[PDB]
Amino acid sequence: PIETVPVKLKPGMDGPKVKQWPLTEEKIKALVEICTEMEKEGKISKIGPENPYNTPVFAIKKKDSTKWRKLVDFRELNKRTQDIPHPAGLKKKKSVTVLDVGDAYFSVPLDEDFRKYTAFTIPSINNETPGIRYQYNVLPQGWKGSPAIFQSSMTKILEPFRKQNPDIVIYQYMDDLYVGSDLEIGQHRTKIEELRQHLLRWGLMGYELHPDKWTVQPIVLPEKDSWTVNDIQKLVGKLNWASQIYPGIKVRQLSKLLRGTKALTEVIPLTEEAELELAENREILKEPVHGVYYDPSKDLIAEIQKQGQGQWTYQIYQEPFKNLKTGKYARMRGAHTNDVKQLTEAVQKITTESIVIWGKTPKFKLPIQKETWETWWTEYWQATWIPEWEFVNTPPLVKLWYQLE
Amino acid sequence: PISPIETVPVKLKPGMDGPKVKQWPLTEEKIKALVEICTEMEKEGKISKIGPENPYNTPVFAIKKKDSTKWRKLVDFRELNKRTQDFWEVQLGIPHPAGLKKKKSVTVLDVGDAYFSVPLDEDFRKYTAFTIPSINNETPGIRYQYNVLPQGWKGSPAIFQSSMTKILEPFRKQNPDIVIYQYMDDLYVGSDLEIGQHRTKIEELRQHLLRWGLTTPDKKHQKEPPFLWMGYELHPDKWTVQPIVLPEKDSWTVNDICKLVGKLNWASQIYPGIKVRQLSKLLRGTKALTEVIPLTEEAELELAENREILKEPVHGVYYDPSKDLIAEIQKQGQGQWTYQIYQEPFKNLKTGKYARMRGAHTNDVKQLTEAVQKITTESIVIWGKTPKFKLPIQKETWETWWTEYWQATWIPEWEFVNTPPLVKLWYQLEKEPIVGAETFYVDGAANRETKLGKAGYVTNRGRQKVVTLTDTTNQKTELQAIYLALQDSGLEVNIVTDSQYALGIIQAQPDQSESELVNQIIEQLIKKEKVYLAWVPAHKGIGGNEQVDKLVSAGIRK
DNA sequence: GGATGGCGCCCGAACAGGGACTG
DNA sequence: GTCCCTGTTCGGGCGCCT
Ligand SMILES: [Mg+2]
Repeated sequence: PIETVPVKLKPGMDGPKVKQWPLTEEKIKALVEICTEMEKEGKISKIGPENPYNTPVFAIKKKDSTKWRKLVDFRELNKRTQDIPHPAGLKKKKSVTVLDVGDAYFSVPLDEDFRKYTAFTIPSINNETPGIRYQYNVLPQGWKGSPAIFQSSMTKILEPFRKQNPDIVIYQYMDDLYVGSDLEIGQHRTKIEELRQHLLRWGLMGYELHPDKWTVQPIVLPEKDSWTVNDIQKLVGKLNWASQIYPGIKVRQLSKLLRGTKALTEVIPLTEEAELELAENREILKEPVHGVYYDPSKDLIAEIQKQGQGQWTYQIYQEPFKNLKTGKYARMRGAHTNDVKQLTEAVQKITTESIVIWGKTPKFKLPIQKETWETWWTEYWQATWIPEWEFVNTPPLVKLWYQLE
Repeated sequence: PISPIETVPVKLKPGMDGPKVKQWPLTEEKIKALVEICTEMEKEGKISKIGPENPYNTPVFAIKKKDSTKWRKLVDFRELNKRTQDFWEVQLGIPHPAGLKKKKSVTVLDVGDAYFSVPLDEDFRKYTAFTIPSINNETPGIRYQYNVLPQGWKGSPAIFQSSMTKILEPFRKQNPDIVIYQYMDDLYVGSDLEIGQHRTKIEELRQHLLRWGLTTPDKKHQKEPPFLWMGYELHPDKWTVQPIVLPEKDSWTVNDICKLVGKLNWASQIYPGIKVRQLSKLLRGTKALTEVIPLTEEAELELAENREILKEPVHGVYYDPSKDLIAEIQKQGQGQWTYQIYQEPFKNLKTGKYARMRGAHTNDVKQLTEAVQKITTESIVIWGKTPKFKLPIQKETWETWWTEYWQATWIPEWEFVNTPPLVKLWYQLEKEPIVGAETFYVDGAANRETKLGKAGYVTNRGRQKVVTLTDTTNQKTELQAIYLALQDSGLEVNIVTDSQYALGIIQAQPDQSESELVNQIIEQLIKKEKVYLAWVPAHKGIGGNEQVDKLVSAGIRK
């Protein structure tokens, strides 16, 4: 029907060759049911082993619904795919709803010479059957080029709704449409349903955001009426590290209290110049980090520190000690706490903020073993995008720097 | 015959050309067996005679089959494989009998002449050229080319397995409740039908495959239990592995140990208690397969207790999805673990072991978490779900570990079982400084050029000590200083170090390490009643980190 | 003796990432 | 920049199944 648009790879980059990881039974049954309905409608086609490219695939079951959503880990293909202002007002609306408009990508076909790179393999339980491979015929969901090729047709659809509602910011990223407004709770949902009906006239979610409540977690210092040598030693080391971020932090008068070879439990009375030095340092940590400018041509790095008791701290930056945001993320403090389940929820909220504030996914440094993460992270995922990550063994020093009392 | 299925388009790598290798001499016995195969395949259209218009050639050779009577025609396509395109293998794993569900009727039949019944891409057949001699001076050598899949080509396994799935697709779509386990040309067929109605469905499968040029000879058509399938024996209600015969030399070499460990790993799937740590330790640093190595005393002891396990009867059962999956892990020493998966008590589905030594420093709780993950991933492949665990670790011991451990670690639904040796933490670092304990300020320093260093400490009670080191690093001196503080302190001690490298190792609470120095530190930490470890930034003048830094830097720095 | 593919195990080798160090 | 230490991935051998 509609003419195709040629899309090629980057210079000197072959297609993706990532092996499929084991899927559970209920996920394979859902993918088989989805792929058959996608094949009946010409969206995918069977291919053989002469296609040397492959991309993993799985499925997620949204909260309260008997419907599964096919997810293709296309971020290795996006890195190899050949390469609109970001709305600054989205992070200031009272409420923001995220719509899954990934179905709209099936109306546009895909470049014939590019289809071989979008291959995936459906495994079988207990290896009853060799892997059944497919490839895409239309714009795949979760691919970098899908919203770009569809950008022309997307603006045609949303234009009358954008004009009728000028106080509503609608930003698109991957298969998601972020809609924010200042309307009251109720009229906002009524306006979201207006868009859903307007989007169903052409062809063919969760949960509810509030960027007004996104606060930062600044570096805080302990407040005591009785200080020991250990308390001052831990404080001096924390300020010495914090001075890398805030150059105004000084530690001269606090260090002279520790002259000699003292016991850790010896109580040290704070002098006036030392007590004043601790007061000036608290005000410096309140000031924002000076000289930090968002570079779109570099990755967003996101570190996460497990603080225990359901507390999780994170920092977004591009250069060392040049943080763009330092926040925290707390959940339930029960006894049946799932660390992995809480960590995946953290990386989804952190990624969601990056897509809202800067319109890009961050690269996560995860404090978890590689084998532990890949075994259980797909069971708790709920987003249509997937950020890139690496695994690290953090020092327990950074854990104490962004700590909380 | 030949399958009327469409071929798979194959190309060479860009800029490459077909192979040109001359045939090596062959045994008279192999020449007489290769001609009868080729004269018959030439009639069936599976190979075609070529002339001087084909400049390519590739050697051939023949080996005996598992049937041990007939001959198998192989081709040394090592050169063509290097120049052929890349494939994506469709065989994602090996089926296991523990994942089979109980069926009312079972059939195991194979396809005859599997590869040679699947056509090869016409544009690629010229590269598969080979030459076969004969009785010299009485008839020269004939040159054929492959019209079907050759045995020795890189793409033959993937193309056959893919074409086999396309052929079985209409039968599976029509008979969705007939389970067909498909490994190469072997076909395990199960059904919930009466034996009379099941054998009818089998002929429908044989007629469907015959329609696609795949014959199922009666010689490989098993109809009664036990069924020989994938190296097992399938009885109506239980399965077992085919007999495993361990080698029994007296001058064990590397190649002999490599196949003894390989058979023990294969045996551990149903034989519980297999341990291969000491045997695998011998193979370190070797160079050749013929390199002889004498067994150690622990290796003789480990091999003996393994031989006793195999002289015992054992079997597995079949999977019942209406019940739970239960995995029970048992600990062995030196970082070895064994597990047993079952649904009913003492009716194992399968067993296994885990002994992968990860990390330079670790403890039992880390290794137990790693075994839980390997079993969970392995269970998702065989059964598609996660099992419930029975671990030999206290609830409090786990709650303590993931409380202090800075990394996210989680174990699925489990319960504690009292099967010693239990998994425990051999020591706990204090969270606050110890009152009444001597405060040690430790530090180490080393010179990069001369490899000389010094490790020592100063205490708040006036004591100080300095130890000189040779052939050391800056990290080792920091560890040597912490070991020196533990040696000369009481049962309760506070240590202050400036090395976040050494602090990070000790906080993880290891009980075993590749480093003997770290092992000596671990032994000291177990004997202590209370230990508190603080950290201060080095070269910042903090005391008494300054007094010890000036002491160890004297003579090796600045 | 002389082939290929899958999966498993174990090992040593070649990387990458972070921290500390010389003057 | 270099040296050190630790991590993961890769391919070698063996085991098992045209
Ligand atoms: Mg030091």
